[PDB]
Amino acid sequence: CGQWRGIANVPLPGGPGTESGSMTLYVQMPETLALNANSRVRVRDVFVGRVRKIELINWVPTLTVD
Amino acid sequence: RFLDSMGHVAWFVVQAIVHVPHAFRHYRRESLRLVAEIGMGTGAMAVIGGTVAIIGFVTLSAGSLIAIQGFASLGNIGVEAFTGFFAALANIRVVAPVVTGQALAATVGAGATAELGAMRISEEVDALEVMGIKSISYLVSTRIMAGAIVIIPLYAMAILLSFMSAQLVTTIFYSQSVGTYEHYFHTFLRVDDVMWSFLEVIIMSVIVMLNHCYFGYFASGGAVGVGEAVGRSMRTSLIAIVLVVLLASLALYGTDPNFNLTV
Amino acid sequence: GVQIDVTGLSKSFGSSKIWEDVTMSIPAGEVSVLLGPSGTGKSVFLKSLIGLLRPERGSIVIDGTDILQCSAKELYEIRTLFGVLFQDGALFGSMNIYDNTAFPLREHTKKSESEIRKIVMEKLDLVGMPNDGHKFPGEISGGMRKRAGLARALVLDPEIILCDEPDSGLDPVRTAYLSQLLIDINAQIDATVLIVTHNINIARTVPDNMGMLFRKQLVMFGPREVLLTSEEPVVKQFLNGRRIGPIGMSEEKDVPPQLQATPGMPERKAVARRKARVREILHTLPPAAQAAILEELD
Amino acid sequence: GVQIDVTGLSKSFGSSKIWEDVTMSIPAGEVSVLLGPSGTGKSVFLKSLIGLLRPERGSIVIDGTDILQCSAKELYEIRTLFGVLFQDGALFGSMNIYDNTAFPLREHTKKSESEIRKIVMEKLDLVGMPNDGHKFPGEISGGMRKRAGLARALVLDPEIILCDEPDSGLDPVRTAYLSQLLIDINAQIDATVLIVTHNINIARTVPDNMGMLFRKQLVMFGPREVLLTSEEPVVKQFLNGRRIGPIGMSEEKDVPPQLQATPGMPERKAVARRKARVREILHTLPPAAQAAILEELDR
Amino acid sequence: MRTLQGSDRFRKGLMGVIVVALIIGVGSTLTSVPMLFAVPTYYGQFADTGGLN
Amino acid sequence: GQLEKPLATVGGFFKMSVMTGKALFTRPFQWKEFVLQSWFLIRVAFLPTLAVSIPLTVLIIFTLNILLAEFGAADVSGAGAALGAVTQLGPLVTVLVVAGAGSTAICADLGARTVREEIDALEVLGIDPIERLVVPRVVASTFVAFMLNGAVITIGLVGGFFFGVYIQNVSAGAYVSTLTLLTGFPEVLISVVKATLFGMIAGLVGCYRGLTVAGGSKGVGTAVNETLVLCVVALFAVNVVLTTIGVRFGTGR
Amino acid sequence: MLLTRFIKMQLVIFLTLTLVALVVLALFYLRLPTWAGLGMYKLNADLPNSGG
Amino acid sequence: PYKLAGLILGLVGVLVLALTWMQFRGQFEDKVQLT
Repeated sequence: CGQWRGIANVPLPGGPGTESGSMTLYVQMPETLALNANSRVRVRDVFVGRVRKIELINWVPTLTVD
Repeated sequence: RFLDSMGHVAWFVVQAIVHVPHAFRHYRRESLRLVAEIGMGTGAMAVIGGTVAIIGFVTLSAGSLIAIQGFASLGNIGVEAFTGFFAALANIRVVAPVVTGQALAATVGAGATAELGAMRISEEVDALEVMGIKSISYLVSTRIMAGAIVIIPLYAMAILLSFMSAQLVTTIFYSQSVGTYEHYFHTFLRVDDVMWSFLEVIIMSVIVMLNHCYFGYFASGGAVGVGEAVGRSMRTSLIAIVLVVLLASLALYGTDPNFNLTV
Repeated sequence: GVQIDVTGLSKSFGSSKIWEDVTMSIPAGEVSVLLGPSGTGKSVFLKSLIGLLRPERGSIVIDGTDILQCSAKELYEIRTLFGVLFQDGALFGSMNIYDNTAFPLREHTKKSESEIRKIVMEKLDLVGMPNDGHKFPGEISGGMRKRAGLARALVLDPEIILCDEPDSGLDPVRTAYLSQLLIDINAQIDATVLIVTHNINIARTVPDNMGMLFRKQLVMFGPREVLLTSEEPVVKQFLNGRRIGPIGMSEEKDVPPQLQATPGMPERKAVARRKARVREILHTLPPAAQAAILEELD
Repeated sequence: GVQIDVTGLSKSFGSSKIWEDVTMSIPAGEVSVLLGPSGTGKSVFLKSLIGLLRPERGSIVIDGTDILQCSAKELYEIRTLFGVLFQDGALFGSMNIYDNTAFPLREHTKKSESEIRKIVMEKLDLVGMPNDGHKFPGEISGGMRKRAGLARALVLDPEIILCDEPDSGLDPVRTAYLSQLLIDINAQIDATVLIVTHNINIARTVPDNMGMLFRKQLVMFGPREVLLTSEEPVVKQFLNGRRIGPIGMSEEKDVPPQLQATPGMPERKAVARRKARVREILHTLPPAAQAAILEELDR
Repeated sequence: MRTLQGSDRFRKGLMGVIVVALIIGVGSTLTSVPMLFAVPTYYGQFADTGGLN
Repeated sequence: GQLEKPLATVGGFFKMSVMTGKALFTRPFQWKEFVLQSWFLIRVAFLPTLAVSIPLTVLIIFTLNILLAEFGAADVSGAGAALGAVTQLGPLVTVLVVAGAGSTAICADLGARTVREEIDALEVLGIDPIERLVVPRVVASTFVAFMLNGAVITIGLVGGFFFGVYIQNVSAGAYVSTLTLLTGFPEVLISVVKATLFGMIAGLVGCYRGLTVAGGSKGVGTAVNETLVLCVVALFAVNVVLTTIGVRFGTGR
Repeated sequence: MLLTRFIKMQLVIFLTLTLVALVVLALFYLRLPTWAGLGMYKLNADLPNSGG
Repeated sequence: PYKLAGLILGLVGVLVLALTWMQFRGQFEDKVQLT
C-alpha cells in the first residue's frame, strides 16, 4: 500500500531467476533510464534473470537482480 | 447423478444423430418447413425478418465495433493504414464466429427449446408416440438437418455483413481511402481461414441445436418450466460456442500462424 | 373391440405412490369409465394402459400379449389398435385439421390421396366437423379440438379408444353432446372405449362398466347396474355427490336409464353383452341390489 | 354486505366482444351465481367487478361511487371492501400460508403481531386449516389453495367476496364441501358473495340469485325461485344439462331445497330478504311460475 | 396491468423514442456543443498543412 | 399502421420504465427484495460468466500474440490485452451472460407470477407491483452487472497474462508494463458506464416482458425468447454508441 | 401434405438471399477465382535469395 | 445404457481436448534438432 509503485513494479512468479538455486545480486546503477521491475537480465544477450526491485537508496538507484 | 446426466445427454445426442438418415428419407416436407421456419423466424419475431435480421444487426454491430476501436487506436499510434488488415483478422479469427454463434444460439436455439417444450407440455410428443412415430427422429433429427442446411447461408450473410460494416465504417465515417483498405484487406486475408471458420460454425451450430433440442425435449413444469429451460439452454450454448471456437483456433494455428508481414 | 386385462398394476413417482394393486377386466367393445376424487392419478392409469408410462409392477394383457413387456418394435404394432383423445386434442398447430386427421393414414397406410381424402372427410363428418378441415388447431375452441382429436383417432379403425377427461373445459351441455357422440361411435364401430373423469353425469349416464379409485386403491370395478345400486359408502357418496362420507374436504384429509344411441345408428351389441354378464353376476349380490337390478333389466 | 349495481357493462378483446349490455343489480349479503356455456367470459366479468379489467362501456356503481369512473388513489379504499378467491388461490409462493394470510393485515392495518396471530389463526381454523400455517403454496393441493385464498380474503372483514370457478379441478364431493363453506361464511359475515361457474350442482343448492350469459348477452338475472321455475329454452336447457336447445356442441355452433347453513351457525338474513323480494317479483310472473314459487314458499 | 395496457402507448412511445434519440445525440456531441463549450477560434496562414489533421 | 404495432409495446416499456424511476426516487426502497434479487442474479450468472470469459480472453490473447509475433512487436501485446478487455470483452461478456441468464430469469419469474394471478393478487390488495417488484429487480440487475464487469475484466487480464507467459513464452514484464499504455481512467470509466447501462436495460426489458406475458402454453417461453432477443439487440446498439463516445475521448489522444 | 405456399414463399426468399450472399462473398470479398486460379497462368522465377 | 454412454461421451471429450493440445504443440509432425 505505502510502497505501491504500480502493476509494472511488482515481482511476478515464474521465469529464470525465480527457481530454487537462483542468486541475488545488487547493482548500483548511476541511473536506470526509467527501467521497470521484472525486466530481463541478459548474459551474452541470453535472458537468464530478472530484476526484482529498483529501490533508490541515498539518491543512488539500486537494483535487486535474480 | 452427474454421470447419469452425462449418460442421458449422450444417449439423446446419439439417438438424434443415428436417426438423421431416417428423418431425411421419411420426413422431407417437415425438414423443408423447419428450414423455412428457422431461416425466416416464427411468431412475432418473423415479421421483422426472423433469424436473418437479428444475425445481420448483431454482425453489423460487431464489425462496426472492430472498425471503430481499431481505427481510433491505430490513428492514435499513427499506423492507421493497417485497419483493413486489422479488421479482417479480427472478424475471421475471433469476432464473427463467436458473435454469429451467440446470435444463432439466442434466436434459433431459444425458438427450438420453446417449441419442443410447448409440444412436451401440450402432450404432442405423447400423441406422436401413440401414433407409432419415433418422436426424436421426427423432431430433433429434423431440427438438426434444418440447422445444418441453414447454417451455411446464415454464416455467409454474417461474414458478408461484418466485412461490409467494417469497410463502410472505416472508409466513410473515418474517410479512409477505399483503395488502401481493399489492398490491406485482400492482401492479408486467406480464404483458408474463411473455410476453417465455416467448418467451426457448422460444428458449433450442430452442437447448439443438439443442446437446445435436449433442453426443450425433456421440459417439465407446465408453461413456467419452458422459460427456465430456455435460460439454462442459453447459458450452456454460450459456453459451448466459446469453447468450440477456442479449441478450433488453438488446433489450427498452434504451429503455423498463417500470416506473414516481415521477411 | 378387444378386452384389456389389467392385473396388479402399480405406479409410483419416487416415494409417493399413485395407485396400488389395480386389477380390472375391461370388456370388448363396451364403454367403461374410471372414477375417483380429484388427485387420484386417473390420467396416469390411462397413459399406462398404452405404454406411455411404465408401471413398476403388474401386467396389461391385450389379446394374449402383455404389452408391458414387449420390444418397442412390437409396441409400435400394438398401438395400431389404439385411438387416444387427450384433454385438449394434442393437435399440431403447424398443420390444419385435414392434415392432422390424415397424418395416421400418411404414416402407416400405403393409400392414395383420393382414398385418404374420402376417409378423412367421412371421419370428419362423423364427429360433426364436415367443413372445418381447413382451420388450424389454434383457430378452434376446446370442444372442436376434442372433436378433431377424436376424428384423428378414428381413421385407422381403432379397437380400443382412450379418453382423458372429456369434461375438461366443457359445460354440462357440451359434455352431454360429446357423451352422445361417444355412445354413437361405440354403436357404429364397436370399439372398446375407456374414459377417465370425475364427472357424475357421465358416470351415471354414459358407460356400461364403472370403476372407482380411492385412497391409492381400487374400490370396485363392475357393470353399470352393479355400481349404481352399490351400498359401499365411498361409491354411493361419490356417485351421489354427497358431503357425508369417507371422502374429505381435500386430498390431505382423505337407476338412471343410461344414454341410448341416436335413432338410426346400429344396435349397440355392448348393451346385450353387458346385460348377459350382469345376469351371470346377479347371484353374488345383496338381495336389495339383486331386486333393484332385476327391476331395471325388466 | 353492500350492493353492486351494474348497468350497460360491455367488454371487447379486439374486434370481438366478450359480452354486451350486462345489466344486473346484485343484492346485499345474498350469495349470487353467474353461469353460462363455456367460453362466455364470466371470469372477465368477475375481474371487471373489482377493477382488474376495464370494460369499454357501462358502470359498476358500488355504494354510490361508480368505480369505473374513479381515480387510482380512491381504488385503494374501495378494494378494501373486497375479498377475492381466484381459481388456484393466487397465493405467493415465496411466503408460507401464515404469512400469506397475514399479508393484507400487515399491508393495511396497524395491529401488533399478537393481534395478527389471533386473527390469522382464527380465520385459518374457520376455513379448515388450523394446523397448516407453516406450509407453502407449492406443498398444498388445489382445495387447500382455495381454502388459503379464502382465508387471506377473510381477514380484513370484506363486504364483497368474488369467487372465480370454485369447482375447477375438484370432484363433486370437494365442490360440495366448498359450497357448504361459502354458505357458512355468508351466514357468519353476511358478505355479498358472487360466484362464477358453469357447475350445475352449485347452481341449484348454493345461490340466492342467479344470472346466465349466453351469446355475448345476459339472458336473465333473478332470484333462485324465479330462475328454477323459468320456462326459458336456454335457461331450462342449461340448468338441467340437456342436449336439445339453443346451446350447440361447441362455441362455433351456437325446485331444489337449497343449501342450508350448518347447525350451530347464525341464521342467514339473506334468505328472508330474498323471499321478500321474490313475492314482489312474483307479482308479475307467469301463472305456472307463480304457482310453483307459491308452493315452494309455503312449504 | 391496466396502466401498461392502457390506450396511451402511442404517445408514450413517440415521446420516449424522441427522448432516447435526443440523449444519444447530445451524448455524442456533448464535448463539441458550442452552447456549453465555446472558445474563441483563431486562424493562421500556412504554405502547407504538412500532414496536419 | 405497420410501425404503430411495435410502437405500442415500445410505449408500454417506456411508460413502465418511467414509473419504475418515479417509484425509485419517490417511494421507499425495498431492501429485502433487492437483496434477494441481487443474490439470485449472482447465483444464476456468475459461473457461466467465468466459463465464457476465460476461454474468450484466452482466444483473444492467443490471436493477438501470434499476429504480433509474426509482426515482430510481441512486447506491446499487453497493451492490446488491456485495451480489449477493459472496454469490449468486459461489457460484452456482461451483455451475453446477463441477457441470457438474469434477464431471462427475471422474465420467467414475473411471467410465472402473472400466469398464477399473483400480480392480480397484489393489485386487488392495493399494492403496486412496479414499486414492490420492478424497482428491486432493476437495481439488482445494475449492481450485479457492475460487479460482474469488474470481475470479468480482472479475470481476463490475469488469464491472458498466465497464458501468454506460460504457453506462448512472451515476457511477463512486457505484459504488465504495457497494460497502461493505451488504457487509463477514460477506458475504465466508459466500461463502468457500459456495464451499468447494460444491467439497467436488461432488468427493465426482463421485467416488462415478464409482466406482459400471454399465458397459454407457450406464452412464457415466447416471452423469454423475445426478452433475450430484444436484450441482445438493444445492448449491442448501446455498446456501439458508447464505444463511439468513448473513443472520442481516448487515452492515446 | 403441407405446401401452404407461405412456407414456400419463405423458402424461395431464403434461397434467393442465400445465392446472392454466396455469390457476393465468393466474388467481391473472398476472390475465389483468384484463389483457385481462374483466368490466370503460372509463372516461375529463380532467385539468389528469397529476400523475405 | 446411460452409464456406458456417459463414459463414452467423457472419453470422446478428453480425446478431443488431448488431440487439440497435441496439434497445438506440433507433436504429430516430426522435426530434426540442430545446435
